Amino acid sequence: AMKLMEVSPLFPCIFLRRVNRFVGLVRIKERIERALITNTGRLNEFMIPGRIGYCTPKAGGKTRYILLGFEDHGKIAIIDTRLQGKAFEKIIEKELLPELEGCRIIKREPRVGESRLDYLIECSKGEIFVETKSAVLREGEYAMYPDCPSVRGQRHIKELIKLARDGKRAMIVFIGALPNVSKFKPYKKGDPKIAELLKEALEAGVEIRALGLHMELSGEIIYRGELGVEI
DNA sequence: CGCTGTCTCGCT
DNA sequence: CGCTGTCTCGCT
DNA sequence: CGCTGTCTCGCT
Repeated sequence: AMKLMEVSPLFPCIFLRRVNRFVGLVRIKERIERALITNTGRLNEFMIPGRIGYCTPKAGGKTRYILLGFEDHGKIAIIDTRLQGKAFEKIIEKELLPELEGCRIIKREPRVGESRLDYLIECSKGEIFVETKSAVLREGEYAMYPDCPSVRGQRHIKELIKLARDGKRAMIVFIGALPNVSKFKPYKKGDPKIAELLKEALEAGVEIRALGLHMELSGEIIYRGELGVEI
C-alpha cells in the first residue's frame, strides 16, 4: 500500500449513458455534462445508468470532463487507461516493482512489426519491451482480461511472442485497477485466442506480471502490490 | 459503443 | 461511420 | 527552424 500520486480535483457523478465509445453523459451538481472515456472495452459491468462515477475537469476539446473510474467496494475502480499508464510510470520511476528495481522509460509507443507496443524500458542488464493491459473485469478475487474480443490485443501478444522466441526480452503487465483483488487470470469467454496466446507467450519466456491498484475518494491512487498471476 | 430497423432464441 | 485526443507521414 | 497546404499513422 504505497501512495503513487493524486488526482485533483475529483468529482462524484451519476452515470447516465454512453453517447459513443469515447463519450459518456454524467450528472455533476444538477448539470448534465459530457465526459471523455479512454478505454475501448465494453465495461458493461460499470456503464449502467445510475452508478456513481468519478470525473475530473479539463480545458478545451469536445468534452469538459474525463470519466476516470467508478465506485467499487467503498473505493474506486480506475477505468481510464491513460491514468493507469501514469500510475504504471510512477511505479517504474519509484522502483516499487521487484522485476524492475532500477530501470527507465526510453520510448513510448515504440514500433514493432506493423504494430506499436506500449513501452521500451532500459534496465541495467539490457533492453526490455513492456506492454500493459487493463484488467478491470472482476470475478470474485480475480481481476481479468479481456471483456470482449480484441483483435488488436491478439497481434500485440504475437509481437511479444515473435520478440521473445527471437532472443528479445518481452513483458506484459496487467493493470488490476480494482480494489479487493489479489489474483489475475484471463477471461476465456472474452477472447478465446488471447487465453491460448497467453500460454504460448508465457512458454516462450515472455514475462507476465499483474499489479493491484485502486483510487480513494480523496483522489489518491494506491498501489497494493503484485497480483498472483494464473495464466 | 451506439448507431436504425427488423428479425431471431429458450424457458417461464 | 463517427465518435476523443493526441499522435505520425512525404512532398511542396 | 518555421515556413504553406494537404495528406498520412496507431492507439484510446
